[PDB]
Amino acid sequence: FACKTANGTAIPIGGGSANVYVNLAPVVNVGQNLVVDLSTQIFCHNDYPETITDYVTLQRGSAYGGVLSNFSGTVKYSGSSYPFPTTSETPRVVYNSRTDKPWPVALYLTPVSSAGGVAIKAGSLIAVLILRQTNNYNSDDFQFVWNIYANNDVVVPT
Ligand SMILES: CC(=O)c1cnc(N[C@H]2O[C@H](CO)[C@@H](O)[C@H](O)[C@@H]2O)s1
Repeated sequence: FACKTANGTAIPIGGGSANVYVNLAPVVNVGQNLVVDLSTQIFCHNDYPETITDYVTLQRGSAYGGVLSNFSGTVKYSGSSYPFPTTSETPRVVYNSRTDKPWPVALYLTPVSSAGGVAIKAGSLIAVLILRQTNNYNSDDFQFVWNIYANNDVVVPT
């Protein structure tokens, strides 16, 4: 089991860390969602599906910088909604193919009423998301840590 980003940055068997740089809608009004769709950015696969079934959760999601201070967050994992920053590990999604499959995570970030002006700064860390991978075969329990960075400033109009 291993994963990669849309630009080919890999985290190999056994886990590890990678940075993911995302373009963000540059203007987001109070009452709208800023959507960070990681399912187009992070992909994973099973290396031995003949024998092993892989299980994958979002173990934790943490907010940083302007997302921590200026937004109210929800994460969707395989379509189901949970608070972000997270309060529990999600259910498991099965990976049973060598073909790359999206990691089905998206963040929905809506401005808090006090937000105004530059609410996220270009180049800043906005989230750390931990993918936890286990299987039905041995004791492997690995973390794939995704550090999510903003490519651009985001303004909440005033
Ligand atoms: C041939 C053989 O013994 C093995 C091949 N890969 C192994 N193991 C690797 O791939 C598995 C399937 O994605 C994962 O469950 C393991 O955690 C590990 O990533 S053991």
